[PDB]
Amino acid sequence: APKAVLVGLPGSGKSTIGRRLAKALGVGLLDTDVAIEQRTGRSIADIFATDGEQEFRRIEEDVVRAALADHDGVLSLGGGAVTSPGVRAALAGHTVVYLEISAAEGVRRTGGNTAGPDRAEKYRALMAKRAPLYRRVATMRVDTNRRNPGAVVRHILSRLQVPS
Ligand SMILES: O=C(O)C1=C[C@@H](O)[C@@H](O)[C@H](O)C1
Repeated sequence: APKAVLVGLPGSGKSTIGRRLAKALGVGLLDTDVAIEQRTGRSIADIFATDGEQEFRRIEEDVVRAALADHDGVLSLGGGAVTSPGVRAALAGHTVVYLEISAAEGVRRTGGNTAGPDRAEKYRALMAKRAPLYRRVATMRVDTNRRNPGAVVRHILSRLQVPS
């Protein structure tokens, strides 16, 4: 089981914090988005655009599930994997670290540069949709709104200790 499963919206710094946290812990980093491509020989765009979301999510959940069983390090979850009820089910009992930001801060950082003229509106809609799901599955919630990456990581490590 992973030491930490990281979840967050675009703009939360999830990739960056995952790399940093895995380096602080001395553990493997598995990015589920990368694993799908490594396993399918197809890009995310190509799967998502060709097969459609439902099939992408089916593929994702299978990869998420395997990693949850196999990976002992940090697992960085693709941003929409939480939208699948089976992912939310499989997550239960894991350490799930939610890299939490406000929608205003998301928009400030991105936004929604992560669609055409409406992309900001869709990004506002994306986070209204995903953020309650991240809240639901979290076991640790970390306000990354104003912390730097090293501070977020220091905060996480102090709440993931192991006896003695
Ligand atoms: O928010 C999303 O739905 C996605 C985010 C990325 O992690 C990829 O899994 C893909 O672009 C889908």
